[PDB]
Amino acid sequence: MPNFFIDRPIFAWVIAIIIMLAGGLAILKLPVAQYPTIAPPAVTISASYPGADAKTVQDTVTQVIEQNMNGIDNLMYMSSNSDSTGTVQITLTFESGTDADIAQVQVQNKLQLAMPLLPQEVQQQGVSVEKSSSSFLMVVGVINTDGTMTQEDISDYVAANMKDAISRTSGVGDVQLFGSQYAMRIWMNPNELNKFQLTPVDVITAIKAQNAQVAAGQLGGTPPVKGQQLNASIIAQTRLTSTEEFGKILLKVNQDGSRVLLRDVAKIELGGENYDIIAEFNGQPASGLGIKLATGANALDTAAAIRAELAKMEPFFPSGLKIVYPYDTTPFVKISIHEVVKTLVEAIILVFLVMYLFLQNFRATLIPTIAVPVVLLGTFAVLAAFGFSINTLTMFGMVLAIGLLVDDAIVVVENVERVMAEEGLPPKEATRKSMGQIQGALVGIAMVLSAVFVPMAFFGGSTGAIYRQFSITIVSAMALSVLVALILTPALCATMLKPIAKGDHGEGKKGFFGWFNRMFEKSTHHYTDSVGGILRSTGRYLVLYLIIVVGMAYLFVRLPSSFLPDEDQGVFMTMVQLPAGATQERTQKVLNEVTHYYLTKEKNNVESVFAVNGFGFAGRGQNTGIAFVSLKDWADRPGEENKVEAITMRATRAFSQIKDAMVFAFNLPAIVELGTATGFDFELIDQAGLGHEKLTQARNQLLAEAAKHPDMLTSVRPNGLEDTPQFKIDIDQEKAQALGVSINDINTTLGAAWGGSYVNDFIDRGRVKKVYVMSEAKYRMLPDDIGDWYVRAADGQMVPFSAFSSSRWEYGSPRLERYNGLPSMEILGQAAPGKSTGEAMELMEQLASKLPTGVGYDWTGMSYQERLSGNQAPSLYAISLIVVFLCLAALYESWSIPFSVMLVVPLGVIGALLAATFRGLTNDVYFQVGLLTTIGLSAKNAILIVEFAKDLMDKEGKGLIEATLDAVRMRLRPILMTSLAFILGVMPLVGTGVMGGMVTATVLAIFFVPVFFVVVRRRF
Amino acid sequence: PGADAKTVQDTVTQVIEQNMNGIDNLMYMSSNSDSTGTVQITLTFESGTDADIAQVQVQNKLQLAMPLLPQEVQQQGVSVEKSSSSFLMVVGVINT
Ligand SMILES: CC(=O)O[C@H]1C[C@@]2(C)[C@@H](C[C@@H](O)[C@H]3[C@@]4(C)CC[C@@H](O)[C@@H](C)[C@@H]4CC[C@@]32C)/C1=C(\CCC=C(C)C)C(=O)O
Ligand SMILES: CC(=O)O[C@H]1C[C@@]2(C)[C@@H](C[C@@H](O)[C@H]3[C@@]4(C)CC[C@@H](O)[C@@H](C)[C@@H]4CC[C@@]32C)/C1=C(\CCC=C(C)C)C(=O)O
Ligand SMILES: CC(=O)O[C@H]1C[C@@]2(C)[C@@H](C[C@@H](O)[C@H]3[C@@]4(C)CC[C@@H](O)[C@@H](C)[C@@H]4CC[C@@]32C)/C1=C(\CCC=C(C)C)C(=O)O
Ligand SMILES: CCCCCCCCCCCCO[C@@H]1O[C@H](CO)[C@@H](O[C@H]2O[C@H](CO)[C@@H](O)[C@H](O)[C@H]2O)[C@H](O)[C@H]1O
Ligand SMILES: CCCCCCCCCCCCO[C@@H]1O[C@H](CO)[C@@H](O[C@H]2O[C@H](CO)[C@@H](O)[C@H](O)[C@H]2O)[C@H](O)[C@H]1O
Ligand SMILES: CCCCCCCCCCCCCCCCCC
Ligand SMILES: CCCCCCCCCC
Repeated sequence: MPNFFIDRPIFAWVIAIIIMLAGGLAILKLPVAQYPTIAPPAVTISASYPGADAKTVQDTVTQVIEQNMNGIDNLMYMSSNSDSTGTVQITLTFESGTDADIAQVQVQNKLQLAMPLLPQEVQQQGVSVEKSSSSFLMVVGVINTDGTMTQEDISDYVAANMKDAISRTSGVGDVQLFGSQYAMRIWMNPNELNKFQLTPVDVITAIKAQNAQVAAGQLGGTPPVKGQQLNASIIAQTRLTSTEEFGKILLKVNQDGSRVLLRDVAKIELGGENYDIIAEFNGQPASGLGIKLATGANALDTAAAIRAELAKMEPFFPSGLKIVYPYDTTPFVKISIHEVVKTLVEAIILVFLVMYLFLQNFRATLIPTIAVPVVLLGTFAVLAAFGFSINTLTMFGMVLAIGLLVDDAIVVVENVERVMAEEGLPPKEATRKSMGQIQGALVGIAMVLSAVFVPMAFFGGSTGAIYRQFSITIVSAMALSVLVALILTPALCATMLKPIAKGDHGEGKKGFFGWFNRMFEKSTHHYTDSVGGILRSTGRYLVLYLIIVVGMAYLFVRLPSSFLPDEDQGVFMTMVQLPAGATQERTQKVLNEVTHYYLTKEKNNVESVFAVNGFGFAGRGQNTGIAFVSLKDWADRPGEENKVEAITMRATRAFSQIKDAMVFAFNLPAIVELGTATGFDFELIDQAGLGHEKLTQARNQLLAEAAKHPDMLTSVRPNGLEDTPQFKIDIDQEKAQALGVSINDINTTLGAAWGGSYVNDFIDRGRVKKVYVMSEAKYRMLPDDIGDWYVRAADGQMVPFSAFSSSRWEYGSPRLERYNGLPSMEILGQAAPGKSTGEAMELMEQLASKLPTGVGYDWTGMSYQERLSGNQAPSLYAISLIVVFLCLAALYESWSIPFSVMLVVPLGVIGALLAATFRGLTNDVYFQVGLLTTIGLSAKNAILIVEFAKDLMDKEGKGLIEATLDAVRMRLRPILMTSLAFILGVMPLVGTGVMGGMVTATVLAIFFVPVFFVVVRRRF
Repeated sequence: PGADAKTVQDTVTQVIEQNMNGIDNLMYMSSNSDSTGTVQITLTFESGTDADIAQVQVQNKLQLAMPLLPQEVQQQGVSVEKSSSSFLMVVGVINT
């Protein structure tokens, strides 16, 4: 085939132009984001029940919906929370590979049929269903600095004038408002209600009657009295639009014609739907939007358009209203794309320098400059053809792929110039010569390298999704580089290289290159002499080979092993937890001192503190909170002591002296869709209707046994909230019936005054908003306020709650978890230092076996995933080596010669093993794929050397040691050229020994490869 | 039920429209709100788009506004189906 395109250089140009046009169109059409979708599809059902405790939520909503989640396909597990905020969430997690559209429609369709089974208040509130496994592109914060707008005002403005514009923006997929818009709040007064013999039932009845829309009909509608001239709609009532009109709602006409209006027994003002969250941004009132990138979109274009539209809106923007961007993922996208172009142009500069230093002509330095960008552009086409996006994983894969594409380029040009200098052939006849020498090895290298990278793409779940990005990027760039090296570079050498006289090695030219040429020739003969000597004492170097492979196994096992470490992202969280019964004000004081710490003692690192009151990591409530701390870029806080790893520990130790609170700073994960991957996620399950307290006791027994094993388990804790005092109030049914009081009036008065009640909607400047009734705060704080509410009896007399109720304190759970339909408790932990998380998990299974009867367990989250990927590892690694061996045996026509190459490649890997040792790197997926790339690259060196060795023995009938020496002589310059390009490339990143490790990664190959070729063919 | 076109728009059409964002292959969106109290929101998709997946995605995005819609409407039923705009034929029936 290369013969074909050398006689047809313009056909090959046509093919390279097609590849460039496809790659350009691919870059224009290609989606771009930080990470691809790795998390398995998760659909979350959310509902609200105002005034409700955790078990009313569970006993009327959660269990009912969970019982109707049948018939849905491809479900892995379902978990759900019911807390004392009236909030329930049910997350159904599906198998990786299942259509998230079909998954969500099936879930909501079952929920729809279950809706008539829910309480009438829950149906009124409405039930939402979202895809929860997608994460935010950025978070636009909207804060007020002049101290004139409350958070309710900011969020109302953002919904009215910002949100829908942001959603209509191109690329935006979903926008979530971090707050509630205005709501017509009715703050009743029990003393005024009692003064007029009124209850909240009357207030609600009047509101439903006077703030209603009423559909009459038509004036002169069909069927008419024919003769009729006019047809017109009849409109009776419509909604209200003002607080003033709500104040004039007539509740009662006194019998002397006097009016009792709603304003006379309640305060009326625009407020929030919800008052349990308090969001601040550096101590200022705050709100914002969480924006999600749409499907097939460009995060760079979308973020620009978002800041563009936010940039515009100033002709409408109120006083003190500022936009801030506490969280944004597109900087990391831009960094990973920039490092691809930085590596590409630095690659062509260095290969230009090295090609010229060895070959002393400019026309040879053009063939790599053309060939490399062609295949880099083709990779984008192949990525687009298969549905992949430009992300940090594929861009990492392209950066690693560049090193192999330049070696493919250098090998082909160098061998044709060696054939011209050794044999004195014209460029055309000599290029036929040279690819006839290397074409089979080139194809075999393609098979070998996909045998390395392809099999790891077949992990399941999250692990496979990450490996797929590297695999297709590297295998694509490798396969097209081979196709280009058999099509494009043959024609370019045959068409562009000058002839060379036989024997002209440039020893006779002058200046610097004359000195270099015979310096290199002298070293070339030194090298062949030394390898010739090594081939007499091969037992000695076989022993040295094993001395160094146990040395590599040692420093490899010693490295920290973490699949996806939580690197410094520029944002971290700090969790806040106060005791049972703690009020919102007490939480705010703690958060106030938390931001005061961050903005003073970490002045030079912290840029923003986004404090959230009422919402915790492990569970919501008045005694929970979390602060999102965003830091300045990596430049303006140099040194490792100013990274998140040390800031969090300084923050945690400083926060240990906080009285009456439990504060903890920690790093958010690299892939927030997954959450850590550090440790395990554990589910304790009531399998036999045991009850809450029994399950709590078992969890305590499990936690105690875990703490007794610090050599294996670290920080084993529940991911939930502990039981708290609650106010139990009993209605005497007999006393109620004897006084003529209905139970519905009693419960409606209690739940409306104290819990609040959603009545109906109204229209505020053309936007539909809700109407809530509730008591004033001062009349619904403490138990003695219960006796200030009166209820009307059938005889008209007003009775107070004290006459027919009794109260006591008891304990109950503010948060009830469920797993797969049964009551559960989520436990978190990680393995002790040095130990694997697999051992920690099997210790937990042991300790769980002796829990009380009727208590099961299960693994959820990414512990489910690691169980999956761990059972796949050995077969995948086994198939990789099996097919590698098979293709090499196909290349060399030998069941034995593959062992020569397979046994030498773990030597190039240790040029990076010590670099991780001196810098302090971690063994992760990024380091592992990098190890494979080095293994493949060094595997290309030995494959060519052994190919030339065998060809010389088979074609020319040369001796074994003669052919081996001739082979390593013909291959020394290209190996040192490629390695020289690499060492000069990483030198600007510089600790001298890291470069000195790469050099012996090369010197080990050039000596040991001939050793293994001779040792293997002797023994077989 | 019977509401004027202004109420229907402010309490149903706008709510459904504000959540019809970011859907695959959506070209444009038209809607009318009638004196009868009825809404039709027609979402039009790029040619070649699978219509059944399109209907699926519309129902999934409609769920985000399903809670916010009024009392009467959420229970009375919200149809979401593929649609045509033209008549293929008119079959007529007379009595002779
Ligand atoms: C000057 C230079 O070094 O390269 C510049 C030039 C640059 C390579 C740009 C990255 C990206 O726009 C590039 C694209 C793919 C964008 C438009 C496409 O049609 C390509 C034909 C075009 C090639 C050049 C260009 C315009 C650069 C960047 C990166 C800035 C953008 C990101 C996402 C990191 C850079 O400044 O490094
Ligand atoms: C010209 C050339 O080929 O060097 C390129 C190629 C380069 C040496 C890269 C630095 C680094 O990734 C390199 C390592 C050592 C990283 C992982 C290792 O296991 C090696 C298998 C790998 C070899 C090639 C690679 C990918 C280069 C750089 C440095 C810029 C890269 C980053 C991430 C800032 C360059 O020159 O710009
Ligand atoms: C994790 C992984 O990738 O397996 C790697 C790791 C791998 C099993 C290697 C095949 C072979 O050398 C392996 C042996 C047993 C080779 C003999 C000894 O020296 C061992 C100390 C060495 C340990 C692992 C190693 C180095 C791999 C291959 C096949 C590589 C073959 C070619 C031609 C590149 C692979 O990439 O699949
Ligand atoms: C579904 C099947 C997938 C199998 C993949 C397995 C990988 C196989 C890699 C094989 C790569 C090419 O394999 C190789 O092709 C070249 C083509 O000149 C042959 O070449 C052989 O004959 C020609 C002339 O007749 C000589 O110039 C050449 O030096 C000699 O080795 C080799 O005999 C063969 O081993
Ligand atoms: C030329 C380029 C190279 C071509 C490379 C082709 C790669 C082909 C990859 C096939 C992927 C399937 O790999 C398949 O994984 C499953 C796990 O789910 C393995 O099954 C394994 O895991 C199960 C759990 O499921 C374990 O209980 C058990 O130890 C084992 O049987 C199968 O034995 C294996 O066949
Ligand atoms: C061989 C080089 C390959 C480079 C690939 C770059 C891919 C980027 C494609 C999207 C470009 C988006 C531009 C963002 C504009 C920001 C305006 C401030
Ligand atoms: C023997 C001639 C082969 C020609 C192949 C042309 C198509 C190459 C596409 C990559």
